[PDB]
Amino acid sequence: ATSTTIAKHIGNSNPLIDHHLGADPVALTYNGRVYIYMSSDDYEYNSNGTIKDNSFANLNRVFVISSADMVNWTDHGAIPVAGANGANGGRGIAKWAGASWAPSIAVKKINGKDKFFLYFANSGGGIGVLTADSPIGPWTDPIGKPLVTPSTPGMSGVVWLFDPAVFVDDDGTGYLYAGGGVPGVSNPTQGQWANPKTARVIKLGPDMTSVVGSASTIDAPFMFEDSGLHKYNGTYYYSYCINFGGTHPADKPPGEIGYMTSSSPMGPFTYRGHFLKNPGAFFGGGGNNHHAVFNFKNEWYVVYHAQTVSSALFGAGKGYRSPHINKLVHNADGSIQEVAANYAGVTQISNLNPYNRVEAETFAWNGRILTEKSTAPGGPVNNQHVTSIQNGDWIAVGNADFGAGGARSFKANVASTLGGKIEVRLDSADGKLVGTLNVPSTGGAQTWREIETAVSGATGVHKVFFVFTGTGTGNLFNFDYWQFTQR
Ligand SMILES: O[C@@H]1[C@@H](O)[C@H](O[C@@H]2CO[C@@H](O[C@@H]3CO[C@@H](O)[C@H](O)[C@H]3O)[C@H](O)[C@H]2O)OC[C@H]1O
Ligand SMILES: [Ca+2]
Ligand code: NA
Ligand code: NA
Repeated sequence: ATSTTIAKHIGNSNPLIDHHLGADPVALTYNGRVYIYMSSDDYEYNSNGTIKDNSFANLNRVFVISSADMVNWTDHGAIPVAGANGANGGRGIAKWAGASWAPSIAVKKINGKDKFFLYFANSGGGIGVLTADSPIGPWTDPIGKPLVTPSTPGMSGVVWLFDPAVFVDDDGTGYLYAGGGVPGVSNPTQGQWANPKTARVIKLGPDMTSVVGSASTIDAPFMFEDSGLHKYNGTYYYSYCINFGGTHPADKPPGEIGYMTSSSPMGPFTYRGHFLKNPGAFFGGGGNNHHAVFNFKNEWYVVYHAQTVSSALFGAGKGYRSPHINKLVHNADGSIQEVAANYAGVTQISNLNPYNRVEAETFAWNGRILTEKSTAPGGPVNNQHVTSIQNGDWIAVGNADFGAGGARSFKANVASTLGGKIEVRLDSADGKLVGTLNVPSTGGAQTWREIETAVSGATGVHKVFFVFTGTGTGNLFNFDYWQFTQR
């Protein structure tokens, strides 16, 4: 193992991923997994190949990763949401949309079946929705135009009609929160900074792809963007990013996550405080806050973004954002403690079972690979593979539990022009070697075989490292999934 981690270091849980970016995260919790959906931040370049600042040019997909344990993330690739103009090479789903910013996600049981709803902003003018029968697609545009526009009743007044947050209440009623911006164009007055009156909530129809009635204004003091809604102990918590302009009182600090409570989903809301500092307070930082509060496996968390990967690569964030999660604590009085955002992140919640098929693109740490959509036969929806594998690269999973009996063999599904090796190591990238898998030439990068090799000494709970070696100077092979067999 020679390659180093970019930003998510072995033993740490933030950023969630560092083999690519992901901005504006939101969480769905569903049947033992947490799914994180993100705007498609993607490095932009000058014509001479040098990196430039993020201009949001490429925000036309939604990236999706998921975990059962907070440490190992399955990369589910990208949903080609935007279909207008050039976007997504004709494969875009929402043909009316040139952009798909800042996703929101909901599940609702309809006609005895779980149905999933992905919301997004077509830049600053309109919210769209796609539907699917699984949290990872495939996705359908059931409307063919925006769900919400400035003409939706109650939506006039909104400066930036974006950053949707959709919540399905306990009674099954869906609600959409959206909006932000500050009125007064180039020079808002002090009062316009303090009360933009640009946040909205509107009830959704039963189908989750329509609205009922008109939108209500939520008077979020110093509103900026990044609506969020969670419900704790019967109270609805509307959270949002506080703006950066005007003078601010001590209790509404610029760029921080403010929150309000109500006994009803549409209000009236009352400001209660703030619980997440600007990312640059912790990682410095740079730039805008975006967040979502969620409960997964019976603990409260917040997912948010920071410029921690681009920072480590370039020596500046440059507007490129990565997801992080930390714990969130409600007090006895219903108030929320300041979130202690950091790199350590959340300690692994459960062990990984190495005797099922595990996607190669399910990993906790890597140095340094990419994931992309795979040509491998079979596999889960939107199956990906690990690629850009060179000599000395590796990926690793957290706490695989081999059990006291331990493993007998190791299978890997691979595609290779010239061949190479996968070393299986415990605990560290130079750790106990339990097996070495020889990847043959298979026919090339799109031709697949499952290879088996012997394993010995794999028992108990260990980080497992897959270390890639070979004589080539570029990509050695593509790696789709693996599985151990029990002794
Ligand atoms: O002070 C800085 C802030 O301005 C910054 O917030 C960003 C402001 O621009 C927003 O992008 C607009 C979204 O709406 C579209 O219609 C417009 O075309 C966009 O320009 C963006 O949402 C914010 O993140 O954050 C960093 C602060 O220091
Ligand atoms: Ca795969
Ligand atoms: Na969001
Ligand atoms: Na690599």
